[PDB]
Amino acid sequence: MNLEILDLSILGFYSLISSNSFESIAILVATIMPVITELWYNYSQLFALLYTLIYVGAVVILFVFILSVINEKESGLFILILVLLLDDLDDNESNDNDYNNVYITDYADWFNNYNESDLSVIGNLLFTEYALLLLIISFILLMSIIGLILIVKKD
Amino acid sequence: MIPFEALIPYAIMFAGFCLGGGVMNSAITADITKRARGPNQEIKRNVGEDEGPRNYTKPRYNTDQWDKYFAVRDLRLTGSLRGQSDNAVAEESFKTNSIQPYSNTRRPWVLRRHIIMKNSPTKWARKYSSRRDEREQEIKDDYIRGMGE
Amino acid sequence: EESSESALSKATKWYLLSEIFRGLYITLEMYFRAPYTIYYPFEKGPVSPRFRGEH
Amino acid sequence: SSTHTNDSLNSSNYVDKLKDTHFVFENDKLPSEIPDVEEVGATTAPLLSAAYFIGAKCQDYNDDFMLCQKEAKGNGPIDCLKEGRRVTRCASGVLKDLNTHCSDEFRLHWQCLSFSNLEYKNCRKAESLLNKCVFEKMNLVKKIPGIPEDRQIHLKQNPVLKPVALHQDSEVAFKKAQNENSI
Amino acid sequence: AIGDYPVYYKQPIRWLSYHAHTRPHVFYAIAVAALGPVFMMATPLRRKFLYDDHEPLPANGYPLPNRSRDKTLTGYDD
Amino acid sequence: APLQQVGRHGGPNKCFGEFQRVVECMTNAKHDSYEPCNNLKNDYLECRKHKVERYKAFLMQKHAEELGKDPEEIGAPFVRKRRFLTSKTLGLVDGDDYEIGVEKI
Amino acid sequence: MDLILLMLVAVGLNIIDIYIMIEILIMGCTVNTIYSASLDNDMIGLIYSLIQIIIAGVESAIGLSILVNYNRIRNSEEIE
Amino acid sequence: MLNNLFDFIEYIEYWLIIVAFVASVLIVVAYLTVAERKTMGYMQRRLGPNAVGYYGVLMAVADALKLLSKEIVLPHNGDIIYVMSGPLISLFSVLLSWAVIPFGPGLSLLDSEYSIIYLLASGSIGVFGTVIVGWMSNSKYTVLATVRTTAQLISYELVLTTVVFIIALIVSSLNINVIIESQYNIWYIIPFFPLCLIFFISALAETARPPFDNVEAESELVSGHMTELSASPFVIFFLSEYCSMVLMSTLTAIFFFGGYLPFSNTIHHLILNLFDQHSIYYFIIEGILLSGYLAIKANFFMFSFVWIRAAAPRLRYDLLILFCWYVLLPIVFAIVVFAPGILYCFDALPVII
Ligand SMILES: CCCCCCCCCCCCCCCCCC(=O)OC[C@H](COP(=O)(O)OCCN)OC(=O)CCCCCCCCCCCCCCCCC
Ligand SMILES: CCCCCCCCCCCC(=O)OC[C@H](COP(=O)(O)OCC[N+](C)(C)C)OC(=O)CCCCCCCCCCC
Ligand SMILES: CCCCCCCCCCCC(=O)OC[C@H](COP(=O)(O)OCC[N+](C)(C)C)OC(=O)CCCCCCCCCCC
Repeated sequence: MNLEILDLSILGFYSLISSNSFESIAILVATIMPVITELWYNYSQLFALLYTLIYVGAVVILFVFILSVINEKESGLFILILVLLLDDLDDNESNDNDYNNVYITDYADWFNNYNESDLSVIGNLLFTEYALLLLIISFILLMSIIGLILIVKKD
Repeated sequence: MIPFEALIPYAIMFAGFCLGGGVMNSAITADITKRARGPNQEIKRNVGEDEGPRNYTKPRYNTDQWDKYFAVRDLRLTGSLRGQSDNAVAEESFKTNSIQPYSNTRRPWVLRRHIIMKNSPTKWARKYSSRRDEREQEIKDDYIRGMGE
Repeated sequence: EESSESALSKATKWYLLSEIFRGLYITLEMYFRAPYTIYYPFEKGPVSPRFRGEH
Repeated sequence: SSTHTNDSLNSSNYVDKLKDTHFVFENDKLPSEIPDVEEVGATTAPLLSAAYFIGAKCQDYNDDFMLCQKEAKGNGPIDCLKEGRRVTRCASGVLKDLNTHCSDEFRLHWQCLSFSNLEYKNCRKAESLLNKCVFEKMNLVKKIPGIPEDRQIHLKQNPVLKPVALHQDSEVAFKKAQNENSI
Repeated sequence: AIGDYPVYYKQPIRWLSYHAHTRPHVFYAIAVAALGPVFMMATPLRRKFLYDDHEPLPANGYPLPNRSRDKTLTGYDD
Repeated sequence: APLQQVGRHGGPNKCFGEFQRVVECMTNAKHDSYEPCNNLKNDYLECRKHKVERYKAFLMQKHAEELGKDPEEIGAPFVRKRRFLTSKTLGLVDGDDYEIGVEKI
Repeated sequence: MDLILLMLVAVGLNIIDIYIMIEILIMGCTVNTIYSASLDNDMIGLIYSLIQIIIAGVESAIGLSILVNYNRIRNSEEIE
Repeated sequence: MLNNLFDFIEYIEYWLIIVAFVASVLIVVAYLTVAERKTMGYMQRRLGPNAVGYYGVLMAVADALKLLSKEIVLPHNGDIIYVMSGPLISLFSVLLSWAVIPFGPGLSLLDSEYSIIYLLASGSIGVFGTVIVGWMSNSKYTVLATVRTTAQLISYELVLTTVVFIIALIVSSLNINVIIESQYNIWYIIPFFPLCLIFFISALAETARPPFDNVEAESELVSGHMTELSASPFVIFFLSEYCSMVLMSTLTAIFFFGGYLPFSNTIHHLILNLFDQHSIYYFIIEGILLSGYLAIKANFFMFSFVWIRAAAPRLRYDLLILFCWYVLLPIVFAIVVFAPGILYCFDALPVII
């Protein structure tokens, strides 16, 4: 019972009916959590935690920070369920049937006696191979610090 | 003048940590050891008369990918993920029980069911345009078209 | 330029929270003193012959 | 490193449910054209205990087994099947020797490894006894290539990092050898 | 100048004193931070006086002997 | 030239060998055109997605359906729950069928 | 279903709701990259994903800064 | 029966361990509240709670049961979503953050090389839980403590995150167990004493404890966000603040005082030599000892949470945000460029053994 479907159906139900900005910020948190949880299992535990640390901890609480600043002011059940059911029918993102119905494996090998985490390799390449990508990023971060202050600061 | 009535809560908080730690250290060690005694329940529970002193196995931490290969390799030899054995020759069942897991490689559910995340210029072409799939289907067809030579 | 303390002395007190650690220490002295509390209704505070109460 | 893969056991049964993992067996044995070998039956701890003695005894075959992989040019599994049996037989030879010469010295050491998170730093007292026994009865020695003899880690008299908890059988066996041998 | 703000290119020594009294939150954060790269520069001094660098780790796979396969290798045969 | 297809341990991964053989052919100097490297390009794509091999699995599934071959007797035995990789299934001599411990290693 | 542009019904009627849709849209790109990289056992795809998460954060901060100053510009009497 | 009941236990054993784990944390949290008043009582020459259960042992029981049996005040009868959701996020995050803390070598529910990230990520979910409490309310006092609450937690999160990363840089591992074992020869309070003061200062702000108390300041904003909370939403949110106190006191023990490592290896060795390693009685004693060392180290910091509250007046908010940015952050970045320099100079760059 792949319950990850039911979490998004609830999420897809409330995205069609949200009115104020409180619910709009709720759709953000209600979308990262399935993204984090479906990354924790299956694909990548490292990027599930990076998402929590960087999205939830950094960019999500900034939204609610400015919503309290901006303002707080101010459909039919048949059409919604009809739309959600129609949205529910066709969920095959790709049309390679064999690629979606046939399973595969990999073979492990013992040639790698220096076993270290992925974040070890990513740092190994980001700080050596693609040190230009890393250095431009600190340059993009630098422009934001200047960019934020020029936009917002009054005097 | 040390107040003992003030330190009563701390002696209870000290017992709180000790209660949790004492259970975890002993229960996990006992379970790991017991399952590392043999391949059936009538061996794990009983202790033989001619068996010597019991050597407990402590829980393992800070593992890597070799410990996931070592664990399955130990499973195929003793029936436990942390079994013990030092026979120079394995059983003849060792050559016919390799476990190779087969799993699908489909995109996450959120990537293909979210009301917003699934909308994109290229994700529609994957989902509603046959241009890509007809081109690739040619290569699959020509696999069986070349068995005649 | 007329501060008697050197720069390092003023910064060692500032970075190492000189007066705060003292402030904690004085509070911890009280922890090893006899408290004042009396266990009413098993004990009573002092009364004097001039006290005004019920008529 | 506990990264999920498609090649072995994953962290939790919730990974298996998402991937729909099937743990598939293959009953078919190897064809008779490939002569059989007796696979090594040792588990993780005994192998890590005898690893440096397999390196000392099977060094030529291990190097030759690998050199076959280097020069097979991608067809390594198929073109090194005969050279891969010498290594299996050689390693089985060492574990069979330790069982028939140093059974108690060997078992004491890998019981220590199974007791101390499979770390060599925690089992030096048992390991020193095993190395001394193996040398006299099989002439094998433990050597770590790439450093001077005087600076090998397992010979360090006062290590910086020491086990937190002692192995009782190691400490008891050690002091007995302080009487049996240090005459 | 009993209390004037020093000019850095005329009074280098007094300029740091002004900042070591009025801005301890800046002067010693810079002083601590510069002690890292300074210590990196003194690495060659340690090599010639204290001890050499350790041997690099064997983290490149199995060490393959640089030779040709042995031809007389026997034993452990079928 | 930049490294592509780096494994999770810093070394070449499964499909790096195929990609490297493509680069050798494309950047080679003895080739007049890119025709000789066309097969190597397919292998690199094949190594990554197995699309042709998954297709071959589809026919063998479909051909057995039209012949009536029993799936349980042509396919390979499998176990879906990791707790039931019991010593009876693994083939151990005196193995029970009681579940195995996959709680904590 | 989405070919009738259903996602327009799912985006709220405030400027802040557009900003969120941009993040949820980009979130799909990063999840797609993490998916491919792990299957291929390729860390270069994981370098890309790390950059996408960091770059998608800088985009949010600038957008909110513009929105914040947009808001105070109306409420700029300040003659009290 | 005796054979069809043993396997029942073996099928339920790992649920009894978790319950013993959850009970272990809750007992500390429950009796932390008493110890706070009992300690702060004796520093004020009071006595603190000593009338509810013999010597006040049942004080957390009475306070929890009193509030669990109060009338929940909802804005409208069916508004249980608004009141509970705030505290529920806060409680789950700090209860899930306990999953990486080891009570001995390997005795943690979650063991992975990304434990430090998991610990910082879990805490930042709790921050989101805190600001939500007021942001669904029209009460002026409750909605006051969101913009100031948001920045205070935001600002001192950078300082707490960076300090954890400096310790992780010295061992080159983001695993909790590896950090503890790396402190065998030395405790990181000796080389990194300033980081411990910075860690403890930051820890106070993140839990909103005094002197960084401006969120729930009784004289300033009454109960803060809790001036609209009553009955269960009050307890769950109150419990979260004390789960964090126990956690952040344990984290200071792990990062700077060696975690579960003994104060004396000799006393540890002498005590354990009185038990046989071939019987389960040895492992209970070691687990009690190893958690005992952590408990004593952790207790000293739960003591210091209360101790600083009884000795320092509350710090003004405007001067509080400028403290972490203009003082703490430059120092924390100064060290993060200092520690790699010293390690490289002496060829001592760390590796996970
Ligand atoms: C541990 C559980 C924590 C969540 C407890 C609340 C669960 C209730 C269901 C909401 C969460 C479902 C996820 C989709 C978001 C939907 C948000 C929404 O539309 O409003 C819900 C809430 C109640 O209002 P409602 O009557 O449902 O809608 C009309 C109101 N004018 O409107 C409100 O804003 C009231 C306050 C709710 C604040 C919730 C904050 C967003 C949720 C974040 C926590 C959960 C994260 C998502 C996990 C599930 C993901 C599917
Ligand atoms: C050692 C580890 C524990 C202490 C850690 C913190 C150290 C603080 C002092 C350094 C900062 C500083 O500025 O120190 C110097 C200051 C101030 O000196 P002054 O006013 O110029 O002295 C006047 C002139 N004399 C020098 C002639 C006297 O001295 C202090 O206030 C000392 C405070 C001691 C009590 C607090 C310690 C106990 C706390 C709890 C321990 C369990
Ligand atoms: C190089 C060595 C690194 C050492 C790192 C340690 C630094 C710590 C902070 C020092 C700076 C400071 O206390 O600053 C004081 C700041 C801001 O003061 P300000 O606005 O600048 O005014 C004063 C300075 N003037 C006049 C020069 C401009 O506010 C405070 O009162 C913060 C007090 C926090 C106390 C919290 C309780 C402590 C709990 C831990 C012990 C139980």
